[PDB]
Amino acid sequence: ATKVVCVLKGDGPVQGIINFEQKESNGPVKVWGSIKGLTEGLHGFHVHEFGDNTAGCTSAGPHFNPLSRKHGGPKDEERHVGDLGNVTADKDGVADVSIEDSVISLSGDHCIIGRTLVVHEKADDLGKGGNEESTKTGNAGSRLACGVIGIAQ
Amino acid sequence: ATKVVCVLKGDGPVQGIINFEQKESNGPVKVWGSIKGLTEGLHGFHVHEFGDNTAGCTSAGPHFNPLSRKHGGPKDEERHVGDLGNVTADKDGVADVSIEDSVISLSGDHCIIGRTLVVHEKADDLGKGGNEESTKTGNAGSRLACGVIGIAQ
Ligand SMILES: O=C(NCc1ccc(Cl)cc1)c1ccccc1[SeH]
Ligand SMILES: O=C(NCc1ccc(Cl)cc1)c1ccccc1[SeH]
Ligand SMILES: [Zn+2]
Ligand SMILES: [Zn+2]
Repeated sequence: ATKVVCVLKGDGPVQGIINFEQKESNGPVKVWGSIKGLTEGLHGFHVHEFGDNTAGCTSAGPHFNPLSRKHGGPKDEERHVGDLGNVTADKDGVADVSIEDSVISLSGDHCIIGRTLVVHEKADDLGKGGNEESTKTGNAGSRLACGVIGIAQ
Repeated sequence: ATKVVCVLKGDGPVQGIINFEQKESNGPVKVWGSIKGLTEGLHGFHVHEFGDNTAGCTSAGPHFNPLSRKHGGPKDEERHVGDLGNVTADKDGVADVSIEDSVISLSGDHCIIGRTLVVHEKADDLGKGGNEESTKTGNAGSRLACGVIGIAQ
């Protein structure tokens, strides 16, 4: 098995740890962990292109998009590889993340190792917002917290 | 080139940005950048095994050691892959890092992408300290700052 981890930090109170695990080599990736300090409700959750935090979360660049597609929800055929949809924060500002995705990978063509995971300000509209922004970023707003995706023990 | 970057943060005032660049695929890696907030003098500078910051720099694990050797200076044949020797901080607590290494790589089996770079409290004795600690950590002391090594533009 391949295990990967990411610690999310940012300028505000948002922080969390997200684990990634992939049992079979080309098979699904379990993404789980906890984020705290979020406003109640949906928050966009994406792998961006660059493991670059030199200028905060901004320098992470756009959603990881090796196949040059438009932005979607994780379940869409038309999506960015990094398009992991939303996470939900409870009334206490805690999101108990648990996702399974078959498009991201921890080995081979769509490896997300050394890239950035970002949790965004607002809901990801999953590309159904009917503006240009929707098909790029899902209108998820600013980057509350991020981290480089690294090899874990 | 293949370009990689790492933002070092920790508990104290130590922080910096380190760039890694590798022009040829099996060729030398240029490591450069700046770290500030250091005490004047030598500081141990290593790639540790895990891109894991879940418990601060501690969770990064030992020096990256895929060939199971004892700790050395970068110039030694007997070294950890992650053994990059020392960086020097000037009277202002700034280290202008500039290193070239042919053992680390940004592509190939023992890639350092998604691992951790750490700058340590004291000098790395390059394994010549005559105790057990010397042949493991070079006696470089605590981890002042670290970051996950991520893909840059
Ligand atoms: O394959 C990679 N590095 C080897 C490795 C992966 C995971 C683990 Cl747990 C240990 C070792 C790698 C490097 C860079 C980008 C994507 C990938 Se996928
Ligand atoms: O090169 C690798 N995997 C894909 C990749 C290439 C280049 C870059 Cl910049 C990022 C990711 C790779 C495979 C195996 C072990 C270590 C490594 Se590093
Ligand atoms: Zn997207
Ligand atoms: Zn070492």
